[PDB]
Amino acid sequence: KSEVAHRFKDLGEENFKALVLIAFAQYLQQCPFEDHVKLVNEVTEFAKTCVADESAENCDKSLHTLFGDKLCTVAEMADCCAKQEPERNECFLQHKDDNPNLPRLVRPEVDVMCTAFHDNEETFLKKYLYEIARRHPYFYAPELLFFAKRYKAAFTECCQAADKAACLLPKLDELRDEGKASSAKQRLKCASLQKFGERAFKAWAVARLSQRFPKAEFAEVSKLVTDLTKVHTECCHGDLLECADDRADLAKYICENQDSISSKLKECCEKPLLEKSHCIAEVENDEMPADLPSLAADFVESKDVCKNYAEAKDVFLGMFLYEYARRHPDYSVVLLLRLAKTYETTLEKCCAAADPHECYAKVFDEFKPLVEEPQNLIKQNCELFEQLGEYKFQNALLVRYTKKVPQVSTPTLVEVSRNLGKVGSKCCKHPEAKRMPCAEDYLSVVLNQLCVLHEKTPVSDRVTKCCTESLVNRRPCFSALEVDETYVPKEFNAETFTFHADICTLSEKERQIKKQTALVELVKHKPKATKEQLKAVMDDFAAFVEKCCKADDETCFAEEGKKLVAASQAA
Repeated sequence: KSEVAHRFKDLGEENFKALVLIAFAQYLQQCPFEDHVKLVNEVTEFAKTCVADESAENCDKSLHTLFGDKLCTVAEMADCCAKQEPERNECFLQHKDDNPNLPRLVRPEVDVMCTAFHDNEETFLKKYLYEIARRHPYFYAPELLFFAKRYKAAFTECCQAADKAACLLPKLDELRDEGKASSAKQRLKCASLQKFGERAFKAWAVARLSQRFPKAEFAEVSKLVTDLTKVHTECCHGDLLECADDRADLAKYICENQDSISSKLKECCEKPLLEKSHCIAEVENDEMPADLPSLAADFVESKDVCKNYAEAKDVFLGMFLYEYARRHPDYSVVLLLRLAKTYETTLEKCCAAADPHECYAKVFDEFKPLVEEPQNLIKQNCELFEQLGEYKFQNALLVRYTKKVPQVSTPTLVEVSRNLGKVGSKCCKHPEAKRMPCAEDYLSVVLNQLCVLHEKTPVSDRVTKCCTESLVNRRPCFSALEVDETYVPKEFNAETFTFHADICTLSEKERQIKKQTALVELVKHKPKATKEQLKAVMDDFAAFVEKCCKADDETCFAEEGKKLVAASQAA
């Protein structure tokens, strides 16, 4: 009875009210901050009355009803507030915005930050939670509590130093970057659950956990996969309190059973709750058992393959995925899922034939092309990266992907391409052993970002097809894309290029993003133009901006921007 009291008791007041604030900010991204804190305070005091006595007036109501009613005390989403709960929650979920119209969170000076922090810490952490949550509505909520903890720790440690800035900005910039990466990674899980169903997330989990925990038995991995699937189903559905409590329970189970799971969890399990779970999720793959047999004896050579595939299909196929992921931490998860489906398709096609042994014995020989396609793509791209560097690699991927899907909005192309280019810096430094899972998992995260960003305002049929056919084939689908010959080139206009004198004082990131934006815009002018044409126009642009930024007068910018458009429409 009184689920709100149950969650209040398990999580404690501070985590409870932070998680309620996160849930409110993710449901209503346009609602201001004082509205939300007031609703959170009311919810928290009501939960206190409920834990005081669980028979009180409205204590047996569901968390969905309680939160929806509080949100509707103030609340486009006013359609949802005109709906009953089972559909109202689902309306709130459907109105989540991956790209909300909120301004850049520009940071003020450091002295004002430290004075606001010391003035009222609690309010200052609440504002941080509120802004992150409303700008990242699928953020993994307990991880967000860990980020807030580090955010406080940074403000506590730096504001008492001699130079407050030289302590503070590095760790804030790290928190900002790691938060963006965490948000994209969790977005992939939520998209997988919501669009491709529970069976696909279970298969992803089986593959990943069998790679990290190769010494565990299959039943152990199956239990962990069940609990993990439940946790992420709850967070991806907005039930953040349940999700946080069940994640803490899963971390507890894993720390109690390290002997049967992994020898690499010793140091993660001695840490406080939040970083204990964070450490478990990021832990290193354990060493695999020394004497593992070939996977042909029971899955290719056995006479019971068709027999067990019929009687125990689900259990047979995850056993295949489990045993094969154990032996291949060098493969990415998506490649392993591709291999499991190929095995399943071959079994369905061959168990209906006259001599099925002769039909499924050659499936491992169907694995070879699927395995060597990503290896060659990673080698070629890493090899281009070593020669070009991150910025040049980004521009090359940007021109390539702009040619592939030239209908996509310019800001989405720039962001995705830059995050694509960060593969080279993050994984190409690994040897061949462990850079394929790194690279191709990171690509699936960045491509999912492209898919959800394009989902809101679809303009390319090619994006929609790749994003909807098959989640595990999404990277090969995009890689196999080539120049859009049907796309009609775009004219330059007066608003196509908007370059003023503020570019001269820009940071290096923002200057790069503006140049990449121009590069996308003029690739859309002629998607056929070769490297040579592009470099010539880009270098004339680089000469333009450098000359106008040192003229004795924005007057240079207008006149030379007009000639730049006139000359670039020729070159």
